[PDB]
Amino acid sequence: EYLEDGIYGIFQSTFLGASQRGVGVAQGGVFHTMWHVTRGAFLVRNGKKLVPSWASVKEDLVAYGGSWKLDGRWDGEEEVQLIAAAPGKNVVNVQTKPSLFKVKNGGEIGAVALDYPSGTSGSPIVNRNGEVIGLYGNGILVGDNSFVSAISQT
Amino acid sequence: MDGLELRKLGEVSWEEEAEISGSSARYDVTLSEQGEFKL
Repeated sequence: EYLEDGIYGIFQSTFLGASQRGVGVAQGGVFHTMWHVTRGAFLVRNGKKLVPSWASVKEDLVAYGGSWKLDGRWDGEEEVQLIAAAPGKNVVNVQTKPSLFKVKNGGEIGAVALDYPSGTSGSPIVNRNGEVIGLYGNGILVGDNSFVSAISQT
Repeated sequence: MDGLELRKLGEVSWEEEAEISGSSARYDVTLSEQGEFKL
């Protein structure tokens, strides 16, 4: 009834089967994932139905079953780690020196240059202490067409 | 087939031996109100 803390995969069921559409993180009784992964669709856990409790389209984040409980924030110089729950692949941790997105008429936010499939969207990015700094899956394509994601946090 | 189902695949942690990859660079981008990022 309380979702065990950890990384969960989002699975959608079609007439062609089950596919991992994305991932989220459970912490403190609430499920956190990227808004574009679910767009507010409800989840099910062992017959327990979860509905979105908060969402922000511009941050591309949505939470289920309570308020946003991920408190980690990037310091600006720590090496970061991406736990990548790619569809059909074993969970792997990848560490990187972060990139940066300078938004016009705004502020700085960190970014990670690691290219992972759709369905890895919502994977956690964490600092050396193991607290969650942001989620993965919202970013840009650069000149070589690789994907670069932002460390999406509230 | 009306909603999405959750499956646990692992737990959030920092692995000390984790493989390092990626490249560090600075990009200035625009952000729309719909959460879209563009260069």
